[PDB]
Amino acid sequence: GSARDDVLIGDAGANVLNGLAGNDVLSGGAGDDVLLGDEGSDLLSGDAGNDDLFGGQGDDTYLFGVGYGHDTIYESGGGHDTIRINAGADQLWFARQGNDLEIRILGTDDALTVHDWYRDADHRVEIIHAANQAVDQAGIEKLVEAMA
Ligand SMILES: [Ca+2]
Ligand SMILES: [Ca+2]
Ligand SMILES: [Ca+2]
Ligand SMILES: [Ca+2]
Ligand SMILES: [Ca+2]
Ligand SMILES: [Ca+2]
Ligand SMILES: [Ca+2]
Ligand SMILES: [Ca+2]
Repeated sequence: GSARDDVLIGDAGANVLNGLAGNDVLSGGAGDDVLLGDEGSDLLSGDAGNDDLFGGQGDDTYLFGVGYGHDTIYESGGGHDTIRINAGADQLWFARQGNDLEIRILGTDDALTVHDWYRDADHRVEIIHAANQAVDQAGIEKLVEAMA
């Protein structure tokens, strides 16, 4: 990446993509990728394979869906980070696992983990979108508690 707004597209191998400053778009493609949004409002999509997603500071967006495998988000900060999951809300299973939040797509091996979600506010993503539903932090908590 560069200080500008970049679009960084991986290939089928395990890739490291670093957006640097600016509002970037990072798409890993297949393989196990490491994606960094760094400073700015970035959109990170690991795609297939098991990807580590570091949106960095700023308000970052993370994509997930069927066939995305097991991806882990490591947030650093931002008051309006978001996850956008391409599935119906009733296909989602929310659980606490230690200090992580784990979101599974029912009927699949696809799972999205937010590392240290329960440690502190800077590790949280503030809105989780399913197809036509935006779930805020109080809503996420209620799903976790209900599905325990
Ligand atoms: Ca950036
Ligand atoms: Ca950049
Ligand atoms: Ca890749
Ligand atoms: Ca990938
Ligand atoms: Ca960022
Ligand atoms: Ca962020
Ligand atoms: Ca993935
Ligand atoms: Ca946040």
